[PDB]
Amino acid sequence: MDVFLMIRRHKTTIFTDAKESSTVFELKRIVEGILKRPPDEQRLYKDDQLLDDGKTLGECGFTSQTARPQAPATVGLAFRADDTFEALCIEPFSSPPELPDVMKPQDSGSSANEQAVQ
Amino acid sequence: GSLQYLALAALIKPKQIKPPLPSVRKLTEDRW
Amino acid sequence: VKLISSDGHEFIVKREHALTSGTIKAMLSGPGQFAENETNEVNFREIPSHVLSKVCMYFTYKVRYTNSSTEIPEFPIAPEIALELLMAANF
Repeated sequence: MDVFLMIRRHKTTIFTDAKESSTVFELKRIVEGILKRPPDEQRLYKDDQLLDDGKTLGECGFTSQTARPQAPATVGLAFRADDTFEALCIEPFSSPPELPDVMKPQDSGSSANEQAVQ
Repeated sequence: GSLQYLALAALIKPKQIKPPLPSVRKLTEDRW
Repeated sequence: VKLISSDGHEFIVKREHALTSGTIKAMLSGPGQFAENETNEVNFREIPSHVLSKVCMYFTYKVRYTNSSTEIPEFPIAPEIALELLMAANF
């Protein structure tokens, strides 16, 4: 029922607490009220795929097992801007998920996104 | 304070403590 | 609540969970003065975003756990990285 997601705009991660009945467009509206950025230029990429604004979280695979309160589903937020090539840096369709090399040769935690430092 | 108590209520780790290695971001395992 | 880590990573926390977190005795009373501005833009020093993320997730979990999720067991003591957070001492 509950959905815990994290809208990560590279250096800015926004914790979003929504429900399975909430649409992707609603998430953008939430971000709009925080970062003051138009939803039209907002691009939400989950699992390296583009979410559908007209679809609900339940249809986007935002299951409570994936979106846990102990580990929210990290969604990439790409903001479209003219001339600004920063968008490409946050686009999984071009740039791979940013991960520190020193934090790479580690194990997994208790849930998704969580890592275990050796 | 908060985390000092919450950490124990998160994971009971009886390992050794040692100054964090600047190479990464974690405490070393030795003694002091 | 906007958290800022040493890596220049900003973390926006939903006030819904923040309210509950504020009910718990946190390190907010630690420093001399925690003015309203400090409550808005919280800049942490020597604290990496990675470890801070786990703290935020634990807080979020605890907020729900001690609310309407007390039906499940305590946090899985699998990743021994909680002691690393305890190394801060003043947290």
